[PDB]
This record gives sequence, structure tokens and C-alpha cells, in this order.
Amino acid sequence: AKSKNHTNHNQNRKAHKNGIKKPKKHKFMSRKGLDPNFFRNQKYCLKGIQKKKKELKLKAKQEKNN
Amino acid sequence: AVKKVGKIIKKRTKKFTRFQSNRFMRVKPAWRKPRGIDCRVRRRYKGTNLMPSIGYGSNKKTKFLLPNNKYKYVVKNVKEMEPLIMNHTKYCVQIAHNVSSKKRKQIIERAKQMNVSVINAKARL
Amino acid sequence: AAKKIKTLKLINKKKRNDLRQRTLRYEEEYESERKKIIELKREARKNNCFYREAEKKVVFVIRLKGVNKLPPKVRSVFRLLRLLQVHNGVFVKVNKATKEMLKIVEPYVTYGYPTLSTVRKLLYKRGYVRVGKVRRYARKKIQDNADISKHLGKYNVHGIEDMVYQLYTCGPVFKKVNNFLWAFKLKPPRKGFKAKRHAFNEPRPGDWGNREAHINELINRMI
Amino acid sequence: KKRLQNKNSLTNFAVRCRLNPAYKLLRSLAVLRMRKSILEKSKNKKEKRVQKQIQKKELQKINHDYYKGVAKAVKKKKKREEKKAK
Amino acid sequence: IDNSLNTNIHQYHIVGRAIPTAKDKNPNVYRMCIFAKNDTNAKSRFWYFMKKINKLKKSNGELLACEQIKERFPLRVKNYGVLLRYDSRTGTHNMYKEFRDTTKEGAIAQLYSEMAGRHRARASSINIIRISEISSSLVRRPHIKQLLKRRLRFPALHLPTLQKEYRKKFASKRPSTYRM
Amino acid sequence: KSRGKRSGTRYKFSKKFRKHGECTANKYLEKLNYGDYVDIVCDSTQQKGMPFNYYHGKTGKIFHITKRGVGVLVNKRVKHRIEQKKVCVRIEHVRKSRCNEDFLLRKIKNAELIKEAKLKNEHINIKRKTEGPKPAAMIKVPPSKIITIEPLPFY
Amino acid sequence: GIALKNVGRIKKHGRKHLVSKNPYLRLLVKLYNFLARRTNANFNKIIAKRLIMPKRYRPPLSLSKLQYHMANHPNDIAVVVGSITDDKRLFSLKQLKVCALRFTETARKRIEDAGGECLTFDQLALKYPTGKKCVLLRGPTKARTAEKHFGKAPGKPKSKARPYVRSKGRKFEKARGRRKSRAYKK
RNA sequence: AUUUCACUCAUAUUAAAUAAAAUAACUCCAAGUGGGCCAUUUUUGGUAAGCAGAACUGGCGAUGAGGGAUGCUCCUAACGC
RNA sequence: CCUAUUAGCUGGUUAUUUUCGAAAGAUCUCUCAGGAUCGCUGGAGUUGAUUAAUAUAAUUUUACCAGGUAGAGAUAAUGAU
RNA sequence: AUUUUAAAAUUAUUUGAAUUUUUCUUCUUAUAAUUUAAGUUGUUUCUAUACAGUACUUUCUUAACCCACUCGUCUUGAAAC
Repeated sequence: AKSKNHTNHNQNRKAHKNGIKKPKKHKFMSRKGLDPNFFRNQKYCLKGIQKKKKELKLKAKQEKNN
Repeated sequence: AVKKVGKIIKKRTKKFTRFQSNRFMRVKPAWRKPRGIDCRVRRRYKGTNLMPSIGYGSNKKTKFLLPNNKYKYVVKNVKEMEPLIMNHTKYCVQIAHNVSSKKRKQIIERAKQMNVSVINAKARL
Repeated sequence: AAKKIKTLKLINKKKRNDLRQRTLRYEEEYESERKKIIELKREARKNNCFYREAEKKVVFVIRLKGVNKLPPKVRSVFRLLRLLQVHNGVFVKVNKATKEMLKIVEPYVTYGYPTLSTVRKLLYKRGYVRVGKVRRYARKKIQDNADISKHLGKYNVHGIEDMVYQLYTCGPVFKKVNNFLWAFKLKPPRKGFKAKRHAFNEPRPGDWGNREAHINELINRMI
Repeated sequence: KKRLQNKNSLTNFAVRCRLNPAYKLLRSLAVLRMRKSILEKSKNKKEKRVQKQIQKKELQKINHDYYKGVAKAVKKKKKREEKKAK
Repeated sequence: IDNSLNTNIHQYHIVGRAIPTAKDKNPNVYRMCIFAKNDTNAKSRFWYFMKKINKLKKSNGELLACEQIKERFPLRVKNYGVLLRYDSRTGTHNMYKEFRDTTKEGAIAQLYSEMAGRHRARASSINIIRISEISSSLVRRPHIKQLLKRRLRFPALHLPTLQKEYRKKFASKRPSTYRM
Repeated sequence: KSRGKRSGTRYKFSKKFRKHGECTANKYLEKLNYGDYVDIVCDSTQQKGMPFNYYHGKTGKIFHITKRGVGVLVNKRVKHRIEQKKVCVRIEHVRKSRCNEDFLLRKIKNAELIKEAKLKNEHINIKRKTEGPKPAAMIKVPPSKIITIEPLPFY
Repeated sequence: GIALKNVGRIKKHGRKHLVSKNPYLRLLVKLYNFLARRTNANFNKIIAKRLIMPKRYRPPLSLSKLQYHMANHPNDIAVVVGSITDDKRLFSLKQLKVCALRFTETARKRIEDAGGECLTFDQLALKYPTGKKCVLLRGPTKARTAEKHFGKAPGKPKSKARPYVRSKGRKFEKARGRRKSRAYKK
């Protein structure tokens, strides 16, 4: 026969049963498709920082281990 | 009603009977939780066969002791009485139902000389 | 180890005389406050230059209805006012936020100005305290100043003497006194209500709303 | 520790004095104040009344100002109604 | 004092003003005097009338003093004046009023029972206005002139009401209705 | 039966009385930065980059900036949980929000007030007051000033 | 009646008691429960909590990863509440003193031959009651294959979950919904 | 834009109030359910319906107790002895 | 005899106490007496908190937004009259 | 059986102190007690000077006051004509 076509009854009671869950709000977000040609240069920037540190640590280790 | 003797308090006597066991003779009086749908006892209607619950639980300081003020221990033969030499005031003796006449006699004598009471001391004689 | 008992013995007299001097200052402050309010009120009478008090900065709220059939935000305001049972009472600091949130549960409560004798009676004969560690409080009647000092003594409010003096005059510490107190579990009124259904301010007999000063008789009749 | 009886912190004198170290002093001060003899309250009441004569006169002033205000509010209400009568 | 006979009204007068704003630097102070069941009920009624007659409510109204001003002599005999306005099930109507009791406090209450009994007007539907004093020869009511008559008497058509202690169930013989 | 992208937006997306016409020229001079709170309000004069049905009047942070577009991080409530949604709109439909303008001038207050007070070694609180009761003071009212007001009958 | 969450009973989650009936493990749990209760240190509390954890939360720790973790303090005690396994990828190991529940016998032999020593938790309690100079470590808790099937269901967008398949060939769940050519992808 | 160094913005009542706020968050496995109905307020069709169809909240269902004589849904109030 | 064929349908489905405790929405479906999938629920476990504080909140306050329902109007436009 | 202790109060002192101005004025220097501390103890009878009754415990049977509709099931809703 005829069916209950629709109702929103009890729905937000169910929603508030486990509360209205909020987004996790992580510190970092992926840059997968965000402003290319800008984050490429940020990759270059970071590499420019790591480059000197690697060799500096290697020299320190060699000089301290003799 | 709560029966109170000494420090022993029993919150309820006249143990719970199964619903409709009075008017149906295939229904034994042993208690059964009625599942049902509209049962009048599961729903806790007035004046109809109230159900047992944890609230009736006896005080655990005096939970298992008889009007003896002692816990009963059922013994089957001599030398099974041995642990009671150290608890002659906290425990009483009940002889197992299927113990013969002079086996009963020789552990009744041991219990008496051991100073521990016997519940069914006048059995089979 | 023998030094431990005597060094813990002398500190008792040390703190005893510390609070003995402090209570002399307390009573001097109390009588000075009593003298100041009456003298300002009296000065208000000579010339047409008036004096008063504002809202008493603190209100006592009694829940009137049960737990069934309540709107969700009424229930939430009840929860964060710590008014959970049909005869619970709490002290509420009076400001715009608390007054607005109380206006939404207005038809389900009755509140008013506590006054010193009534707050003292409430703390002395109905005062229970949350003793345990954080979120493990284990409701306990006061019966002593030890736990009050343990939770508030490092915050220099050790004592029910100090704690009535903090609840009545809404002093610098309510977060640690009102929250420290368990919600008062009050008896029904000795002579009964008029009508929980209707407001205290209606011409017809009723109960709910702001009784202001008229809550003292209700409290000591429910106490 | 074991829960004992919660002694009445108002009527149990020892418990109440333990909770409030100043209570015994306050109560004794009030008790002797009541213990002040009947002659002391009999002899000074007229002096205290003649010392409050000025205060009750000022209250007469304060309340008679209100009475004049109500009277003149009545007067202006009647004047406005009589003006609007026709 | 008989609590069964008593009403529960005393005098109030609480002084304040509308809230001073930057827009209106010095709003004028104002005043109004009524009685009701208690002081908080009187304040609520005063603020209701403030909202209905002017534009100010609790949210934009404050005060600066409060006092209780009892009457000159409580146990006098008085003749004061008010007026009534009430709405029925189908309209609104008005009149004046003056009833005789000892003083102002109970002067209001005798009219509420009268209105409830005659027109079934609940107290929420009644407004009383302008407490003042009235003369004695100016009454235009069929009853109140002989209240201050030089000399007046009526009999005691009283039907007895006795204490519950002596209101015994079984009587020896039938009581009479003359007394005195 | 009808759930198109612009359904039910007869008045929400309509232009206000006297407010028709394209966006003003100097609206394209907003300094938007990443992580900036922004209000997303539809400007129906611009059809491309138009915000969708539900985000008109919402607020969110900038997570992406392009040559003329802006990615706004808007939380939307969905049944039992709120989730973040990345809405990409044109700059005509985005407007710098005034939510953090309440905080920013207070943070400006700090560097000039707390900095001096701390070195002066005065303990002064900085939290907002949320004013309640009205403190006791002394007042002066003249006896001429007290005028009255009184009730009214039915007409 | 009173309006409280779950009628006012605080609910805790996770293990309450040790499930294993291994008497040696029960003795260890009793010892470290006593140590955690009497000694205030969080070290003993953490060890006592970890001793009753399930098997999947006492994951193995390889010799190479253990040495890498202990590289920056060579004189400290490496304590794990899992089992130590050997890493064939590690060419050489040196001077590691490790307390653990179990050592695979090859890893044990390698540790002894390297000059270090293996300790049990009773030894650790006996000669380091408060965990002084002891660094506690744990192996990868969710590196096992079971978590590769967890999270968002395989079929949700950007889902890394492994499906449950009979085989991993070309003919097994690779056509429709997993490549753009057949309807959609992922 | 990122990074590293400096200085430092109540933190000894807490960058507004209140909060038996960690009884939280997350993960895994899985049950039952997926015919609903009623009350206040709003509302569509209908002359109307204890009619048909929707919105909010609360209930009945799944629930007894005191009251409304009586009553699945009203009022009070939810339940260990 | 295959065959104890199949049945989205009807009926039945066996000890106690304790603890937690629903849904009758939604999407798709030769779907409308069914099913799958979310949602609601139990159990298990870890990370946390246990530090009257942070995370947090069917709450309020302060600041700032967005709306075209009630109302109002035919003088402001259309449609009337 | 290594807090029914510390304090608190009270009594009898005592030392010094103070102030309300003192037979319940207040605080330790010291002593000895006591409970108002630090959840009920005491006295007298009776059972009773018996070994099971007319008493006490308990089971059962009858009343009496108040209450109480056949369960199981499908169902929104079953005591259901």
C-alpha cells in the first residue's frame, strides 16, 4: 500500500546521539593540486636548506671520529 | 516483608513464583523471566507477581550463614571434617543425604568430640 | 625521624595563629562592611541624594520540574548550570551571560537573592563538597575544614568561614567555591508550593521566575 | 577512611566550633549582649529616641516630598482631563 | 493577629530612572506608586506599565534607591480613591472605585473578589489607576453614605459559626436562630 | 522533483533595490592572504565563479588563491557531523570577513599596554569583562528633577 | 530521576585485566602493578599497561630498528614490551643491552656475540626499579597487513585500503571502478 | 613562502561566562532496524474527519508509578530492596 | 523416486541475574511484505585525560555576517480593484 | 594491631595575655580528665530456672483492607468481537 514518503523526525536526535562531530583540523594540508609553480619553488627552497646541512654534518662526524 | 533476627536480615521471604503457574499446571512454580510482548509482569503492572532483582540481595556480611549464625558445610565421611577443627565456631556440619547409618554415627561422634554442631543429627536412627 | 612529628606539630599552632590573626582581620572587615552599608544608606536620607545596592551579583536557583519532556537547549542550560534533579539548588554568579542563559530556563526554575543567613544555613546544614581528584570527585559533607584547605588553602580560601564570605559577597573566587560545592539536594517545601505551573509574578498563585528576596523563606522551608 | 555520622554542623557545638573557630567568641558576645540587664534597656530608650528625632524628621521630609509629588501628579492629571472633557 | 482574615500587602517606594545614554545624557527621573501581593510583584507590574505607557523595560531601566514607607497610622479609618479598567470576554470597560477598610493596603483586595464574583474578571484582566483620597458626602453609590451616618443599627440575622472543637456532630436538640 | 544548482534562489541571489550593476572597480583591490577569514556572498552580476546554493553568507579560511579564484574552507553540517568543504569561487563573490577584526585590535592593544605594565610590574588583567552588576557609587538628584508618570484608562 | 550521561557511571575503555593465563606473565603483571602503584614513576605504569595489551599491540622490534632508536644513547637500557627479532639486512650490531619479553634465538645469539646482553622484565625491575637510564620503545603497531584493509572502504575516493580478494591477478577486481576506461575509477 | 637564531605576548584564576567538559578521540567486528503513531505550535489538499501529506520539539513504541472515575500518547513524575 | 526441491510469505524458536541499549530516516534497487548501504546500538582495543585545564559544548556573552517568513503597502513597481 | 590520634568543646587548675567588663569574656605556657569529639550505650524485668506447649521460628489453609482483564504473537495500537 502507501508508504511514508518522507520524514525528518528523530533524525537530529540520532545526529546528537553521538554529537555533531567536528572536522579534525590537522596542522598541515596536502598541496597536491594547490597553486603549482609556487609549491615547486617551495620544494626548491627546502632543498636549498637541506643541502648545506647534510655536508656540514658529514664533515663534523668525520672530524670528530678522526 | 523483611524478616530480621539478630544481625541477620532477610529482605524478602516467600520466594518468587512463575507468572500464571498458579492457574496453569504445565507451568511449574520455578521462576522464569517472562519475555513476552504484553506480559503484565515484564511491564511491572500493579498487583501481579513482582520479579526478583538484585535489590533484594542479602548483606554480604551475613549472606550464607544459617539461623545458626554459622555457614553450613556438607561432609560425606570422616577426615573430611578435618578442616573444621580450626573453624568449629564459624561452620556447622550437615551430613550428606546418601551416607549409611554407622558411617553417619561415626562422623556424628567425631563432630561432637570436635565441638562442631551437626544440622541433621537425628537422621536414620 | 623523631623530628618529623614535632615539626608537623608546631606547624599546626603556626597555622592556627595565622588564621587566628586572619579571622580577627576577617571580623574587622565584616563589621566594617556592615557599618559602611548602613552609613551610606543613612547618608542617602538627609538630602535627596540616594544610595542602594545593584543586583546582588549572586543568585540562588532551584529547579522546579523533573527530567522528562524538556527542550534540548533547556536541558543543556540545566546541565551547564549543574541543575540536574527536580530539587537541586546552585549559586549562580549574576552577569549578562548567566542571566541570558537563565532566562531560557526561567519557567522551570525559581531563583532569588540568597542573603547571608540563608547562605550560611545552606552551607552548614546542606553543604556537600567534591573531594576526589579531577573528575573523580566523590561527594562528601563538609564536617571539617581539611578538604576545603586541601583544594583551596593553597588559594587562601581555607575554611567554611572563608567560603561563606566568598559566596555571599561575590568575591574574586567563585570558579573555586561554586564549582567546589556539590549541587544542593533540597527537600520539598515544608508547607508546599503554590503552583509550579505558574509564574511567581502572575496575579494568580504561582512559583516560577525571579522571587528576588522572597527566596530565603522558600530555601529555609526546603532546607 | 570510614564514613561516620555526619554531625549537625549547626547544633553540635563541638563540630560547629571546629568548623568556625570564631563562632564561640561571636556566640558568647551575643549571649552577654542578651544578658545585659533590663535596667540598661529601660533607662536609655528615651535618650535614643530623642537622638533619632532628627532622623525621623528627615524621613518625614522625604516622605512628604513624595506625598506632594503624588498630589501634584493628581492635580495635573485632573487639569488635563478637565481640559479634554469638552 | 488573625492570618485567616489577613491580606499580605505593605508599602513600597523604590526610586530610579530610565537608563542614561550617550544619546540622552540626563534622562529625567520618574515615579509611580501602586500595591500588589508583594514587592517583586509590584516591580513587575510597574515595569509592565512602564513598557505599555512609555518605551522602557527592565533591559533599559535601572534604579538608585529603595524604601518601605508605611502609613501615618495603620489602624485609622479611611476613605481613599482609585479607578478600575478591565476587559471582558468581548470588550473593555472602566469605572472608578472607593471601598472602606482600615487603610490603603487592604483597600484593593475587596474589589478583586467583587469583580471576580460579579463579572468573572480575573486579576490579570483588571487595571487600577490613581490612588488618592475621596470625600464622604460625594459618594454616588447606594451604600457608602450610611457608612458614615450619624447613627445606624441593624439586627443580627447571623447564622452561628462556632469553633471546630464545639462543632459537635450529634446534638441533643435542635438549635435555634435568635442568640444574644 | 527539481533540485537544480540555482533552485530556490529567487530572492537570495537577486540584486538589492538600487544595488544593481556590476561590482565596483576598487573591489578588485582586496589584499587576500592564505589562512584569511573571508565571507562568501554571491554577486549574481558575475555568473562565473558563482558560489553554490548553501554557502551564501558563510565564512571560511582561504586555503587556495589563484589568478582570479579563491578556495574557501567552509564547514557544512551533514546529518550527524560537520565536515569541511573546499568551495572555489571568483573574487567578486568573496569579501574579507570582519570576524577577527574584534581580536586584531585587541592584539594591537596588547603590545602597547602589557609591554609597559609588565616592566612597571603592575598586575593588571586583560580578559574581557562581560559587564554585569552596576557598582555602588554616589548620586545627586535635585528635588526639582523628580517628575512623574501615571497610568491610563480605556477609550 | 536525574539527568546524567549514561546514568552517571564513568566508563573506561580498553583492557581491564590480563587475558593470558601464562603464569609467568601473570607474575610479571603482578610485580609491575605493584611497582607502578608504589613507585610514582610513569615508567612502571606504562610497562604495566603494556604487559596486558593484546598480541597485535606488542609488535616485534627488529635488531636494526632497535639499534637505530638506541643510537644516540649507547649506555642506556633499551626496554620493549614486545619481542626482538633479527634483521638479516643489518650487517653488524654492537653493544646493546635490551630488556624484552622474548628474543628470537638468532637475535639473542647476535646480541650476546655483539657484547650486549638480553634481560627479562624481572631483571629490569630488580636492577632498574624506577626506569632510570631506560628508554622504552615499541615496534610498528599498525604496520601489519590487517590495517592495510582498514580505514576508508576500498571504493571510496582516494582509498588506500586493500580489498579482500582470492587472487591478485589481472582477472580479479581490476576492471570497472578501478580504471577510467570501465565506468569510473576508485 | 619556508627555515634558523634572537626579544616576548595573563599563564602564580585561566586572552569572555558557565560546565559530575576525558563518561574524550579514533580504530575493528557485528546485531537489530529501515510498516510507525500521537501531542503542542506551523502548514498543504479536503466541507470535514479518530482523513491524506509535511516542519520543530517532546513522547507512545520500548514504560511502569501518582492523578485525569475509566483510557498506549494528558498532568506530576520516569522505576534496585 | 529426483526431494528434507524452492518459498522476499505464516507460525514456532527451550535456564537465571547483571550491564549497555535501538530503529521505524536516507541512497540505490523489476524496488514498495524484500535486500544492500549510511544512520542509530553492543562488544573489543589503542591513544588520551586523570594536572577543578585543555581538547570539548543541541548554552550564553562580545564583535561581525547572511536572510525576505510574520507584519506593512497599494501612494513603491507588476497583477488587480 | 604503627590518625576513634591530632585538634574541637567541657570540667578542675595554672601561666602570661587581652578586650567586650566578666559566675557560659576571649587566646596558649603547661597538667589531668571528660564528651558536646571520634555513626548507642546503660539499668531492670521477661523469655526462664524448659528441652518443645497454648509460648518462640517456620510452612500450609482460610479470611480481611487495598490492588489485580488470558497468555504467546503480528502490530502504531491486544483484555480484545
